[PDB]
Amino acid sequence: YLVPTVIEQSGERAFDIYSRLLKERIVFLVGPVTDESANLVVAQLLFLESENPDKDIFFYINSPGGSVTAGMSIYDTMNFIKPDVSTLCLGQAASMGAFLLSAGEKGKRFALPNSRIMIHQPLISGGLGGQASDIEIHARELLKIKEKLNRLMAKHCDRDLADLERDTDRDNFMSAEEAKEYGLIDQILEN
Amino acid sequence: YLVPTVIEQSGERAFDIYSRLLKERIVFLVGPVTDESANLVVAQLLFLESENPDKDIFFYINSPGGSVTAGMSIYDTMNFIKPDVSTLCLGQAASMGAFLLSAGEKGKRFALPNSRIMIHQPLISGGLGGQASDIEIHARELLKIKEKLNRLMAKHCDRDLADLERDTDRDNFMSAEEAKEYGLIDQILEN
Amino acid sequence: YLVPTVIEQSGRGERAFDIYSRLLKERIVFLVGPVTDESANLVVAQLLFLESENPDKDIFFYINSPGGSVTAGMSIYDTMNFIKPDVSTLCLGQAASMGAFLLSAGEKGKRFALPNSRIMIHQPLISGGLGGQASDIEIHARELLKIKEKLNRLMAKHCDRDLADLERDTDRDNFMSAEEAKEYGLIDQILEN
Amino acid sequence: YLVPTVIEQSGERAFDIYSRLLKERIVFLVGPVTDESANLVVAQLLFLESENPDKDIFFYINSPGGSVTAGMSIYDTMNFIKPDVSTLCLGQAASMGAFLLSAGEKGKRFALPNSRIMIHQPLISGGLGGQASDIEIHARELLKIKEKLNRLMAKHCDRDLADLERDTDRDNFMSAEEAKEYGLIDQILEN
Amino acid sequence: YLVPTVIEQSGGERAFDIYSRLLKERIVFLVGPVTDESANLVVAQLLFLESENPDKDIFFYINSPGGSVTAGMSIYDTMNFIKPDVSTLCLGQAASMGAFLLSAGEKGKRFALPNSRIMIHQPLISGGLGGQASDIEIHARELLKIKEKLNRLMAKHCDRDLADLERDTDRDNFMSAEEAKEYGLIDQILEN
Amino acid sequence: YLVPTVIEQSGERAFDIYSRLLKERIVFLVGPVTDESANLVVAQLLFLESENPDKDIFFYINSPGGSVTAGMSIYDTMNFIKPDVSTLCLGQAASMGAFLLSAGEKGKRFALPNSRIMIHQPLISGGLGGQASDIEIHARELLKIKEKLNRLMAKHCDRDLADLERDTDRDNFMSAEEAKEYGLIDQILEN
Amino acid sequence: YLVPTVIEQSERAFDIYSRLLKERIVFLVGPVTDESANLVVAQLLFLESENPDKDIFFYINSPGGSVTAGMSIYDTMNFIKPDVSTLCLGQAASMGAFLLSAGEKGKRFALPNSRIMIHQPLISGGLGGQASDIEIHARELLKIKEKLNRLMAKHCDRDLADLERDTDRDNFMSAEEAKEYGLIDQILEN
Amino acid sequence: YLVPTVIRAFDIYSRLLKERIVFLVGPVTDESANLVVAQLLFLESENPDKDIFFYINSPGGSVTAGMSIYDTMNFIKPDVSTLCLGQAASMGAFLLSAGEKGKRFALPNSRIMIHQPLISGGLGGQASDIEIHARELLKIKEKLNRLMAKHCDRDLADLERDTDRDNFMSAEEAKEYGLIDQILEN
Amino acid sequence: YLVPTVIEQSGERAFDIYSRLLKERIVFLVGPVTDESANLVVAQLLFLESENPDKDIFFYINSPGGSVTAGMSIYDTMNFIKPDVSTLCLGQAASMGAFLLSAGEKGKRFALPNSRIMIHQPLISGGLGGQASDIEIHARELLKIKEKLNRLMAKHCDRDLADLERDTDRDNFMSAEEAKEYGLIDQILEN
Amino acid sequence: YLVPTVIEQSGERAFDIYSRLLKERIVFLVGPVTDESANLVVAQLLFLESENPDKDIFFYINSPGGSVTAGMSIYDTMNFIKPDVSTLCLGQAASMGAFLLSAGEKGKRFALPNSRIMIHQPLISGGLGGQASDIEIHARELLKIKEKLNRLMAKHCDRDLADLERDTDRDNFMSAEEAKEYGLIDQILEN
Repeated sequence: YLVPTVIEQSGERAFDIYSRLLKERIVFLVGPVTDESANLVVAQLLFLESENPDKDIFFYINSPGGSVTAGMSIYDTMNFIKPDVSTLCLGQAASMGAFLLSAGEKGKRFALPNSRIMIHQPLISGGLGGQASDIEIHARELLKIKEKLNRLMAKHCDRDLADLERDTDRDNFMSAEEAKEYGLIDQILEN
Repeated sequence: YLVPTVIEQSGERAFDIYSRLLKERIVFLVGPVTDESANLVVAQLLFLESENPDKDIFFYINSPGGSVTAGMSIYDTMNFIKPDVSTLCLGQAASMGAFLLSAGEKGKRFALPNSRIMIHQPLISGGLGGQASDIEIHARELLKIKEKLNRLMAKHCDRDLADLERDTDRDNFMSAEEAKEYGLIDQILEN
Repeated sequence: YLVPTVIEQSGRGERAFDIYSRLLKERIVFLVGPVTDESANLVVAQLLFLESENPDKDIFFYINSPGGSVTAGMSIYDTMNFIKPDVSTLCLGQAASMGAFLLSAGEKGKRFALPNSRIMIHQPLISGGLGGQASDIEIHARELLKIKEKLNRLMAKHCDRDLADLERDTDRDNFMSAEEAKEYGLIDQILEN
Repeated sequence: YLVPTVIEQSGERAFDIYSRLLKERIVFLVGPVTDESANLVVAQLLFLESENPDKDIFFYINSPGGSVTAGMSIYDTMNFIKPDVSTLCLGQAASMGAFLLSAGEKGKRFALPNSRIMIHQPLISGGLGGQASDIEIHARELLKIKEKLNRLMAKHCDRDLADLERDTDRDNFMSAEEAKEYGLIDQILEN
Repeated sequence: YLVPTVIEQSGGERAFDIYSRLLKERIVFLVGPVTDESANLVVAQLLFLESENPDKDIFFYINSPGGSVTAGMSIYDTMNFIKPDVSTLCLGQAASMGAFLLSAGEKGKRFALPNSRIMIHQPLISGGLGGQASDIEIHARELLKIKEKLNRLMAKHCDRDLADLERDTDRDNFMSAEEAKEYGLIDQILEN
Repeated sequence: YLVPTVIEQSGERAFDIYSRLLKERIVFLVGPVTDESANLVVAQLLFLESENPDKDIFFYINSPGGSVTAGMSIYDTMNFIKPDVSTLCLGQAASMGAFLLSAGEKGKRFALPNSRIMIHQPLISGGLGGQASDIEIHARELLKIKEKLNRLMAKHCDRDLADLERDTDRDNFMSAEEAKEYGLIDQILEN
Repeated sequence: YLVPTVIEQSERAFDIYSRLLKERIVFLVGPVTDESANLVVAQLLFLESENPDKDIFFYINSPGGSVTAGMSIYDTMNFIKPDVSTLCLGQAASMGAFLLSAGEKGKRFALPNSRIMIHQPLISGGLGGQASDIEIHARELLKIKEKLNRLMAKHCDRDLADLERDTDRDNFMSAEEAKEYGLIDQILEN
Repeated sequence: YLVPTVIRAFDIYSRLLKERIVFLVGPVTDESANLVVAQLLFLESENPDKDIFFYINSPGGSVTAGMSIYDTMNFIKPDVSTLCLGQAASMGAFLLSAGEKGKRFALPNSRIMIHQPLISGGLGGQASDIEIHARELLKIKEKLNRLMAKHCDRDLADLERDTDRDNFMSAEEAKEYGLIDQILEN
Repeated sequence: YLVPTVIEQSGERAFDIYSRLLKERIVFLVGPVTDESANLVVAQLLFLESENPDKDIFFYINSPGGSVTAGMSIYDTMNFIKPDVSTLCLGQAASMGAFLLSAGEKGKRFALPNSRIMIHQPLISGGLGGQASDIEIHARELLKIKEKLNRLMAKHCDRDLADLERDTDRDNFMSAEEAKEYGLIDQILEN
Repeated sequence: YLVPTVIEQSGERAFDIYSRLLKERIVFLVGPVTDESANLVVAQLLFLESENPDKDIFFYINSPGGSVTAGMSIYDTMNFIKPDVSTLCLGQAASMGAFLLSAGEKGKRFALPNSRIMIHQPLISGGLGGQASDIEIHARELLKIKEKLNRLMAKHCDRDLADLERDTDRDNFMSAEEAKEYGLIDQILEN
């Protein structure tokens, strides 16, 4: 894709439109969460903290999910850095995208009216081949991740761990209103 | 493709021709609607609101359709931002392209005389594999999307939900005149 | 594979069979591997043939199958229930999915499993793809749910259990030993010697 | 697959089990309807008429559908030959399989209790490439086939053509009881 | 596919595959595409049947989408050469060379079943047209000669003008059994 | 390909050679007509109108054809914008390329002496799969497009619709002289 | 394909091609390959043994094939004592036309709508390797080209110069044109 | 392969079946396992008292397929003697050890390998599905070690150590371990 | 490939080496003639005419051939523009490359001593599939192109059309001396 | 690969390292000889002649061979331009690479001590398919090229044509010392 160039008035500085929005403390997570796309989010979050530790960071999420470890690098960076990270769901926040949406600062988690939010237990975090001993190890690691994600989700949503265990058993699709009632987001934007 | 470079008189500034048209508040949606192409539209819509919240934005659509969630990120951005988003159909506006065309500000939805506008119920928003329980969930989510799109279309067109349910059952191709009579567009441009 | 040839002794002469035709002569029908239109129709052809050879004698239906098509399995199932002779079922190796269904479909009191066999029951997967328009996907989703309910209902009947029990237990792949299948109600006895 | 061999008592004659059942006037249509599988059915129907024109022929159907022209070769052979062709649905009779099921002699069309019968308008009878003139021709031929199949179905079922046009619009799945009520079969066998 | 075996009663018993049994009754099937191999089997059967009985009719059952022109012409010339009349019957479909061979049956003995589909059209590629413009010219000329030959023989079969077949074979011309009868491709439509 | 850089004397400005020719109001349509290549032509046509609404735009066409909807986006832009769009055929103008050639301002449609111009009815505007009902819809849409293109061609050429229907039935190749006599172009350039 | 079985009264059950071989009919159908050519040779040798005096009927429906494979048939036809009559069904192209013309003079036939095509050979094998290897293979192909034109000219009672012109590019002939050319002697009708 | 005919005319494997010799050659599949079962059933009837000779040259295969053989061997009345030719690995070693105690043989240069099972089927889907398949694989692992330990007259703890990774044994080591009873020479 | 950068003394201007040679009025046609490579030649020829209509343009050809329509866009541009286009054969000028070589201004067509020039009738200008009617049309168009190319070649070479028809029947390879004697080039350069 | 950037002291000018070495009149031929890689060498040779017709050009060769026509474009350019072209073998000079090495100015052809020089008759200059008449033509053209290359090699090496015909029959590998004794190079560099 061709990324448009925009001019900032200050003299003038030419930006690509995403660098221009980063200047406004807007970080996008678009598409699958990968090591590379997650590390760019982390780099942007770290950079924005240095620019101004007190101002909010706006983390716009339009993602079907992705790697758990990659999503956790974002998650821990969001919680670590001093400035509040506000999260906004555009289009969809599914799987780790929903996790990172719910991970925003409480009171500053938003969704657009027709966005779709989906929460579910993790799938393969990696293949389970090799010997039964190797398969046992990877099955145990996946269960620990499953419990960790449900526990952190339950914390984000102010719900019991038992509720998240039921609700993430199979793909649980929610409207913005249902996500608000559930506790994944705080507000729904209109204008 | 090689994107031409044009010179803006002000000193001089060299733009690619799409960045030059963005300076005139023209945003293009060309080809399939994807997370990446939809997020560029959103980034441009957000940027243009900041530049001037009062001036109209011109959203030129030549698209066969694409992802619903990606199209909804555009749709909610169009409705959220203060400036009116005028929509123009070039070549075709099909599926989510027709939805976004109809989503323009009422009275400012345009089509060119020989453009083709097609509305239809959604197809797979994602595969339906796994167990019958998973297939049930995805079938239910697709039906909710189907109803949401028909409901929003009916609102755009000032028609009954029952009319959109009939008319989107199978691919419904319309000339610019038929789209105007239907309520998808307001005017047809000639000169 | 090369299927061995065996000689059946009759009066002053010998008939040469492949070993599976020889076992069919003893009223043994094998369902081995996936259930397909072709493998299911051979079972049906054998069941029909055996009923006529002797409507009163039991038929022995040996099952070693991971599952397969529901409609193909239902052609066997309805043939088993229709024909006059009792169809005894035996699980060798495994009876999974429609293989477990056909195992449980044997004549009550004559459903067997070998001691180390594995029996697995679960809700059906795709009976066919769900593409096309949302209207087509709705239709296929509804048909799959009707099949799901039909299979759980027939399973519950076979096992003398409540439909609610089969709905829980077939939600995800439910693996059972021969003893667990006997306690569940899928089989009646476990053979040893 | 290995087709078992069975011995007929008469001296003795060794048959494959399908030739043995043909001796009992049982003809199987299993799997897709193709030129080759349809011509075997025709060859068997012809052969059985010569053996005994007065005795019924039993046509066992377990088929997802197939070619219309191939199915029509069976259909016309069934109607032409003197002996009644009784039809039985095993597992499924879908598309042309349902057509041939309904084409059995009225009063002798059977289904097993858990069989599945599906009727629908035809899909591509052949690709529609080439020039718009060629596409027009193939579209017209497909519509003529569509009307012919609905008309013959309506005749088989003692229903109005308008009913079959509604009901074959999209895949219409029926239980044996629903097929009996519809008019596709006459009886449901149990024992 | 498994081809069933049937038993013929005679003076003893003989076991046939069902197609060899029908050949014994002078029924020759052309099913599926016309290829060198499928066409040569038809020719071998036509030659064999002439020798068995030169006076009795041969019944040539056609269910074919078309195929090679040269392969179809080997059948066509064999049909016309051998003494016994070759009656033709359309089952399912007779398209392209299948329709040609259907129309090539003995006049008065060309049949179709009521719901059969008969399609006539000009030939497509009889072979690729690559190489040099000189080679392409040659193959284009050969294809046009074949086109004219097929329309001329069709017009003869149908008792129509060559000009009519040239119009009607320009694009795929689908006909019901009734339309094929009116056109002149078949003589009768069977019902019972 | 490496696109040469040329220097414009004014100070100096370095252009790629196509941006340099755009500065002279020359727009190229080279190769297949796609959404992307058509939208660049539209962007250039819109840009040139803004630069000078009165001066002619020179639209150089060397194209085998392409998408109808993409070509129609160019076509409607050509007719909409105030400045005359002169069209020149280089090498070939086939299918939608011939349509856009004939769409130039009457009296300003040119071809080079050895160019090749080919007009024909459209092929598939999209596949015709699915159910016979879907195939009927797409066949009807293709016929409407066929009629629309012949009608607009007949208007461009000052011919009867009946003439274009004959002449576009199969690929109709024309020399520049034959295209001039037909009415697709007005003049043939030599020097 | 399923090859029908027929019963010969004498009973003996044959596949229909073995039944026609009993009548001294040998088929060459499809491409000429080492395997299909060797079956023709085996049948020609067998038939000479059964009766050295009776004609053999060699039915040809072939687009062409290998030259060496076709030459094994050709030399067998010329060697064995009984005349080999040749008939063109459908088509006789390339080596198929060569073998058609190779039939006994006066006994080369074609059916009325058959197509006969003669042309210079294409690659008898690839020409890779070094320029020295390419030179060798080019020379061998030219020798084959000359040999085929020379034998064709002999079959047709024409000058070598005529075959060199006429085989330059694919030369398609009707049965009548092949008869006038000299590839066949008669055209059968009934 | 062309299977020789020996003199009624038998193929050489049907001829050896007449001598109560059943071959398991190559991978254990549903189809190859069911032929062994069909042959074992057939031989029991031809003579319930005479030994059956089960010649094994197999790298392993499906557990469920191997268990159909295993249960048939234990069920039928006649003793099933087992002989290792070339190799008996994985389920092939299991079926070798499953022969009648005192009648399990190996040829001198044969190779016998025992190991825990690998995937009995893929582990995709949701973590809940992966948990189920991991549990089923562990139950199979324990069942195989338990039956192996019974065959070998060893503790379950010994088989759990020794099957952790591919454990290759000579015929002598397999005899000392308890997988076979004797080694044939002449 | 990495295209070297060279510095022009004037201040200094950095060019890629091909843009530097374009500044000297040298246009390269290297490799196959395609719509894209032909349009760059046309763009360069048009540009150079504007820079100086009187000075010669040097068109260096090292090409195996390519599309006829693409080559004709170059050919007509060469003949149209006022400045003489001198042509030089480097390595090879085959098929349309030989045509464009011979198309240079008479007296200014050059070849290097060990260059190879090959002339031949065209091959497929496009596939010949579809119906015999479509194949007839494409065969006729190819023959018209064949005659046009031989006629223009004969004009370039001052030979009879009959000579070019013989000589282009099969690939006709010529040394620079043979091409000079034939009439394809005027001179052979040495130093 | 990332091509390093180096700074030239003059103010400062940043070059990629190959453009920097071109400034020193060093032209590299690395890897296979293709139309594109050969034309860059030609462009560089032409450029360097213009910069200084009298100074030597250093042509560094590390090439396994390639196209003959492409190599001949270099060869004729080397011989045409006024400045001597010195050639140096690095790593290897095989096939046309050895030809171009031997083509350097007599007395200025160099090789590094452990370089490998291989001479051989050409392979396929293009495939030999089609008809025996086409194969004859291509075989004749290949033989003419073979003779031309041996003749030019013999001239370069001051040997008889008969010697090169023997020695190029099969791949003839030479050390730098053997190439010097043969006559392919004049000197071997050490320090």
